Amino acid sequence: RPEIVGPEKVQSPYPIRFEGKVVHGFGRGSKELGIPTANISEDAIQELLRYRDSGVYFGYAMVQKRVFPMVMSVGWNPYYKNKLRSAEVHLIERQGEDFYEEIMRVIVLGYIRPELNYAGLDKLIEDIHTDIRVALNSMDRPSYSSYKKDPFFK
Ligand SMILES: Nc1ncnc2c1ncn2[C@@H]1O[C@H](COP(=O)(O)OP(=O)(O)O)[C@@H](O)[C@H]1O
Repeated sequence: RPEIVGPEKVQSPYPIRFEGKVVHGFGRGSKELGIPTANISEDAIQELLRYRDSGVYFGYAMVQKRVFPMVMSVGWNPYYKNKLRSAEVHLIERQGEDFYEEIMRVIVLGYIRPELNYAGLDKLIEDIHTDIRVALNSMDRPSYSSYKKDPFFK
């Protein structure tokens, strides 16, 4: 796996901008597993991500008026046969209280990788850490970092 992904400059279809409310998941205490992920309300991503690749994306996101680099996993709801998109976001290097029922604004800037067949907790944790390291490296580039001041965040 490379330590950086995507073109030097943001390229279509990015940036993809959207907002959704942070709601609970199913019970996977990610927060305690040291890798807290915020589930986005399903109503906000159904049509928008329906034809986008499942996997891990990166970009910026804002909640409680603060902006953070982030990674986002996009998959399908396993509880229903009717294809239902799901998206969960992890704000990178954030310190603060929880933000359930809060509106998060997201700006997707690039794709990291497709979803891997679940191979256990340890592996999942490793992949997330690598994803974070790659996200930060990828947004170190000017064309990307400038979106941290995008009007959508104003
Ligand atoms: N950096 C962060 N990124 C994403 N969510 C965070 C972050 N820090 C705190 N949280 C909180 O962690 C929650 C998810 O963890 P958790 O409370 O254990 O619920 P779950 O069991 O569904 O994972 C989010 O809904 C959010 O309010």
